[PDB]
Amino acid sequence: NDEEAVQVKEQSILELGSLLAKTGQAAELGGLLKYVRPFLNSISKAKAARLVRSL
Repeated sequence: NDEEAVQVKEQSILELGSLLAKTGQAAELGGLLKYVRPFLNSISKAKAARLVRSL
């Protein structure tokens, strides 16, 4: 289903955020929270807000 697709895409967000934090990207990772803006509306505000606190 789409919930598992959002789960693996969100761990691709933790994944890509991890490799961009390891490669030391600042404007890309700072713009990534702007890039995930419509995707946070596809899920609840708890995982969205917790994810914003994560990144």
